[PDB]
Amino acid sequence: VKLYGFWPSPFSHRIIWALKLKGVEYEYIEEDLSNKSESLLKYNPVYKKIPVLVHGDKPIAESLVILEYIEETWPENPLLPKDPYERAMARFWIQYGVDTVAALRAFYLGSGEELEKAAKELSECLKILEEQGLGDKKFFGGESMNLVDISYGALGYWLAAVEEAKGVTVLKPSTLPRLHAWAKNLDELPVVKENIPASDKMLAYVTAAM
Repeated sequence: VKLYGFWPSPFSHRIIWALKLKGVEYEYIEEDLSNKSESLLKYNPVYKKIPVLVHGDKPIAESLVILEYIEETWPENPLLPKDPYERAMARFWIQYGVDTVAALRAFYLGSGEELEKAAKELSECLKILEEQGLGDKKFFGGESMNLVDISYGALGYWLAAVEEAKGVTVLKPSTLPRLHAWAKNLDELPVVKENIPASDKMLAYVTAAM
């Protein structure tokens, strides 16, 4: 198993978390986004981007597709539930992750005017997720992490970096106590903590990219 990634992308970190939750050994390959390898390009010709998981020289691209492949190829320690309805709820909230990413980007690129508005719409996006998806559960997976937890993990370390850069906090305990407690707990889990960039280094990159 090989994984073509980029050190600060949460789309790469998702796969790292899932592989470590499965206990799968793999070779990591840092990609230079501006100077893409021939390998990556060969493997992901449609999109030409990371992450790409390569399993016996067969490539899987797109983070969400990779996670489902990992869950089916290594069913031990299931990261999706048993029940089709429950599996469908998991997939629904992962889908909803597409609206969250878009709300996250607006925030990320906002600056005055649009920023203030981007933050409020991110907050609204987040409150729906907290109140209808997470609910009172410890994790989206219930008592342990599932693929929805992996998909939204960026709401801890990565959004915190962006909030500090922006000088605006959206995910705050007072307006989103359940989701904030969830993101704080996840971010302290060793499988997450040992597999994200250092906060200082993460902030610096977000800054540059801004």
